[PDB]
Amino acid sequence: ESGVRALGKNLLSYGRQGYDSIEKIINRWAPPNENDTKAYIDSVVAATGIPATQSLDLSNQDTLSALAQAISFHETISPKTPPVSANVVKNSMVGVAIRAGQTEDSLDVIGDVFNPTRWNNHKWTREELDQIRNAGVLPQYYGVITGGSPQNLTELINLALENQKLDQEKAKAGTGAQLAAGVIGAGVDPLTYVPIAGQVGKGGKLVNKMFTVAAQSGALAGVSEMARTSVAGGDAHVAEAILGGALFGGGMTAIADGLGRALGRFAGPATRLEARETARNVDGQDLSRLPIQEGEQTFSHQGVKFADVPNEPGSVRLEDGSILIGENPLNPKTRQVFDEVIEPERAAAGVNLGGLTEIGLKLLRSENPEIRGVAADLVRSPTGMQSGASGKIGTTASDVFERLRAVDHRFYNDIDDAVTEALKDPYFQTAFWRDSGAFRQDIYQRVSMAIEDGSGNLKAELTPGELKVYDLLKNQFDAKREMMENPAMFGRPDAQSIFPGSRFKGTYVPHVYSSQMKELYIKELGSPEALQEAIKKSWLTSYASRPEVKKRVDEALLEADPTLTPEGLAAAVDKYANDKAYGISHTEQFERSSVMEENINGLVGLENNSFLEARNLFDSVNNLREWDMDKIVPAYNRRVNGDIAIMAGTGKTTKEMKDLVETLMNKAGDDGKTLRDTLKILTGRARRDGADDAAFATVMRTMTDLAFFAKNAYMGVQNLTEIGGMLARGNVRAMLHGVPMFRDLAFRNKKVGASEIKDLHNVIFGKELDDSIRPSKQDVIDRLRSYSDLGRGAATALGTAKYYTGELAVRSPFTKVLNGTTNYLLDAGRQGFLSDIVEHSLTGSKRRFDDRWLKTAGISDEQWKGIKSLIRESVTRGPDGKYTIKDKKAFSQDQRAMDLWRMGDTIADETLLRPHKLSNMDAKAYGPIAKTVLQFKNFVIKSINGRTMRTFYNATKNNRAMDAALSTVMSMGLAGMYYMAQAHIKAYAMQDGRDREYLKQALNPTMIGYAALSRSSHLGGPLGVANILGGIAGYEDTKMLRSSVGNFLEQVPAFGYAANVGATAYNLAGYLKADTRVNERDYMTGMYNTFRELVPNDPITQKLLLGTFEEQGIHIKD
Amino acid sequence: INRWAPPNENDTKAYIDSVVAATGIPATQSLDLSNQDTLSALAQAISFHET
Amino acid sequence: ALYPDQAQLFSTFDQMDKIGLDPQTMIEADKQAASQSREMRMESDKAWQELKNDSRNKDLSRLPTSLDASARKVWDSWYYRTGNADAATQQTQRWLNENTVTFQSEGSDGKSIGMVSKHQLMVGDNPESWQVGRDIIDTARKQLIKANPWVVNSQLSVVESIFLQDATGTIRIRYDKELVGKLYREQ
Repeated sequence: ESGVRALGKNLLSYGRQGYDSIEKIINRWAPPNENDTKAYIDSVVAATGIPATQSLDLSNQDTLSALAQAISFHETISPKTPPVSANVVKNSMVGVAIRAGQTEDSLDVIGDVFNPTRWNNHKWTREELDQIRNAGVLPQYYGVITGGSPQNLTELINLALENQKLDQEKAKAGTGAQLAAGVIGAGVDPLTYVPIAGQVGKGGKLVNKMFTVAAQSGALAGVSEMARTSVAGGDAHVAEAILGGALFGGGMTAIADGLGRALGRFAGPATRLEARETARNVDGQDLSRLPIQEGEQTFSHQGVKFADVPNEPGSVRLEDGSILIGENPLNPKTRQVFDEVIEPERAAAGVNLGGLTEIGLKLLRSENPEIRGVAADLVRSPTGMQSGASGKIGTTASDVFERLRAVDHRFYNDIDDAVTEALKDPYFQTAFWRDSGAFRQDIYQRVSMAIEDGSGNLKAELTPGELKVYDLLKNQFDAKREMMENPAMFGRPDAQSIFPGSRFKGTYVPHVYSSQMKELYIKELGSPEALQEAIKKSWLTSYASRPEVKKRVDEALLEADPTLTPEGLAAAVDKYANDKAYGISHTEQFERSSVMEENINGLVGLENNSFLEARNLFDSVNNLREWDMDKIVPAYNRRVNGDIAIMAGTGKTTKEMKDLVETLMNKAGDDGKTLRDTLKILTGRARRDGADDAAFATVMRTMTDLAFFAKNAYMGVQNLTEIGGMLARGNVRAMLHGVPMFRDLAFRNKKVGASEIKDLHNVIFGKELDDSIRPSKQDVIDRLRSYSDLGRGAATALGTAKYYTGELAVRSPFTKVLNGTTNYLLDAGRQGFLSDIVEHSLTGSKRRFDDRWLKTAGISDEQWKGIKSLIRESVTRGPDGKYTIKDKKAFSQDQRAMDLWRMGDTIADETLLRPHKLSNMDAKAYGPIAKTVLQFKNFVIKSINGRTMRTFYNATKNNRAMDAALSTVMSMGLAGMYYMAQAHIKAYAMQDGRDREYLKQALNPTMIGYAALSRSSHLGGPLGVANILGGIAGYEDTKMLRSSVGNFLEQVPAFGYAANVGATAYNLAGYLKADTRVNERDYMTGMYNTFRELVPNDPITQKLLLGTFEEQGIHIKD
Repeated sequence: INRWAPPNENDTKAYIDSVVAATGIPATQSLDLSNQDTLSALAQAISFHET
Repeated sequence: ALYPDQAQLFSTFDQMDKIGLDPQTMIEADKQAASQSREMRMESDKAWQELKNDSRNKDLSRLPTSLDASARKVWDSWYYRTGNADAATQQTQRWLNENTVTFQSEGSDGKSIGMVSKHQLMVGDNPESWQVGRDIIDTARKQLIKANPWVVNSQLSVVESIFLQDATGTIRIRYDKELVGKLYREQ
């Protein structure tokens, strides 16, 4: 505070007496009959946001501290009354010009445009949502409805319907159909074209008249009736994604030409892309090829040939004359230069996977009969192909492993599209009082709870978009258990069962328990025992309530114990429940850390399968579970597949195959002459760090065969990747001109010295420290954000009534209006402040630390002492300037880590995100990340105040598009910054003058663009590229088997694989009789899924980005 | 055809129609030289024109 | 090109000097047609596209993107002033072909490969100086094909500044008026 502190109390009393608006307070403050009070009202409405007549709520800090500051200014060297600080001849006309201006208070951009204090907080009921659903409004018109009051529903519905009707008529007129004819040559004006919403599924394509003969493309079959059309998933969406890409490219070329011509000094890729698409759509000549002549130099990398291109450095030509820009993910030269000179530590050897084939071939060449006896069963020798000496018995481990691994990736590719579609129901789009990141966890929790219910009333509550997810998950979870109960379905008739407990029926969903919640409950109840008895009683209640639980427990108990006593049940039930409770309240075997631990050095955990002793007979305990399936399903799948394969191939449990290794090695004392590696790769325990690089390498290596046996997929893949590269290049060009720190780091010539390396290494250490500690659950985050509010101020009425732990409105309006964009900035600031805290704790400095932080955050003495002691205990800093942590698993399992994380988060949020306006910021000093965050925020604020965004918001009240458009630029710039910092750190150690050449090679803008696109979080979403595109390894695995003819193939069973109804291809029947080869559909679907949010199938986002870049300008180089 | 006989030196306008008429494939439409039906057809329709 | 919002006046101007109409008759023709408006749908954003994508109309098919604004207005004015829907597609072509310049390929077949305007080619202030830029461009194209003996396998064109470019994006040239004038004076 340190200011005012009197108008605050005055306004508190005024609001207690019952004054509503600005007019009443001001009129009491200054009577209207003495002095104006007309220009004294506008100066307050303009600098705060709230209009004059509108009501107030003086119980909110955002509406209290804002109004106090806008009054004291008007009551009361300095060149022209400067509000901001430093840290953040007169005859002709000059005398009149300066002497006449008057200073006024600064504007508030957020309040003026959106006005978020008029939004009501009402939770709609079921009938009030069914009315909206029955009315028939499209998903893009929910902007009008949200925030309204229960009294005015019908008028809002009428308004939405009227807007829909007007847009339908305009689309019938044929207004937004000029984009099909292209941009290059004759067509639309790229910077003067406004699209219409609602024509997503009509079905269009690109055909340019400048590259075809009129006989080849005859004419148009009219136009759609506009009342019947529909589209499928991915076969007719690529043709519109590319339509959006064309508009973006044309706009960028138009901007660059004007800048260049004005100053006096994006034209190849656009032309090449349009030529390719026109040639693809009408089956004509491809005019965008440049073949290799004779007598010209050529190279090769990983079996792929290429040659340079003249007049365009950084590009390359393939064998058939297809040109790829230097920023593509499939460029053979950029990966070569990386692996050669820039990043040798992550060499291709460090990211290479060969598969079971080469290991099998090496293993089969042995002399020891004991090893060969099991080798003949583990792997499938290539000496067959109608000539195999043996191996006829049936399936070995390899076959079952390949089949299951082939079906799972299709399952993932379908669950992604199923889930993504569910988040457009009116239930989720109209709730602005919750974070936008927890929707997926909400869906998974609700569905999983509904599955295990037996009554059925919970199933009746799900929305029409969750039933498909229900069906998919139920079917697969049943099929896996059905396989595990009878492993003789594959061909070996002497295999037993591995499922523990198989008498009764049900659906099993994996159980994984958290640890932070355990620590919080232990703190509140005071002892580890109280948790044990709470768990025991919450288990015992279900026995008494339900009959089926009683039957199951009684039958199992009587089978277990031959002695029968009617009195013995009251002891048997308790002596069975007690140890089960103790197994959770007094150890850490079932926690997430041990079960899902990243890397192991050898075979350490194969003795016991921790996923399957979480099962119980019983049926609150649900408060200690985790509902994040996107990370839990694949690991379960990998472990189970390994167990099934070993058991159905050999006839021995995994424990036996494990101890056989040591039994053999006990006789290996003598220096005589890979079973371990085979078992490790089969179980699913090999290191999988950086699998995305391998995923792209696979496609890069097998592209030619695809080009041979299919054509449309080839050109589709090419166009998608090129659009991605062009977007990355444009973003880097804009960011160079925008943000000063980017420019400072990108324009160096030699090695930096002395001071700056310490800051450059704190930047690196912050990310690791934040990643190792962040909670993995939502409720823990809510409670940790809740304590800090109670650490400053609240009342009894706040605890009662609504309030609720769900909290987004209590925050600033900046979070409400644009929620997706804020998380990146917050997550940067948190990592920023954590390193400063650590540095002060070690070295005892005072240049950054401030003692008001303890009072602002809400930390007492004991917590601070504990934090300081722990940091001093567990971390050391070297004279070089590098931080190291001695222990990692134990460090992240203490109560104090939560205190440290909470302090960092609250300080960062309160200091950087709360205070609006640039004249309201007070701070002692700013660090290396605070400047970056401030400059990015300044960029955003400039963007919102433009003309294009204001006109778009006025036309349609849709605020969901702006957040999606503006998240990408943050996602990419932040990705680039750490690459630059890492390069500067690495180049410091070269003693000779080689640093100049190294920096010349490393800091080219195209390399920055490549590393920005490959990194970041486009991936495939939460699932990942390693999972979405990881299914094409089968083609390589099957090629190398025979090479190191035939394959006439049995006739496909009459029921082909083209026709398979969804959600019924995944039960037990669908696994055993499917087709497990690769076709073009896999290529197209995986490639479209990987690039979904960057290149959508609507053109509004591209138009918004184009307008912003027009208004602000880009760096022209040269 | 244009690589076989440069346009500037000698016609290559009535030498294209004589190949489109005797084979079936229009001038602009794409080809697939991996198929023997599209390969042996073209070899026979050129040797005659040379001699 | 500078003021493309009142192109009907230019249509009025052209016939008073090229054909020989006196103003009184065209004054009377507008007043007589005030009562009845044709408006047989027609004028919209749909009729224009399906009229501009027909191989029959050889001149309207190709059009610089800087001349769409006035062509529509000339077409609308003629359709309003008369009744024919096929005598309004011909006067537009006459106006367009009298304001622009066309280039052709060197083969026997004469397909057009470009279209530009007669002020991007002027060299001086003499109002008949547009006949030099055409010769310079022709010589440049003919001397550039011979330098690279593979351009014939793609499409060399003259796209409206005025550029020369392939279908591969590798070859790109720009035409600067001031340099041409400065060199021509010395020569």
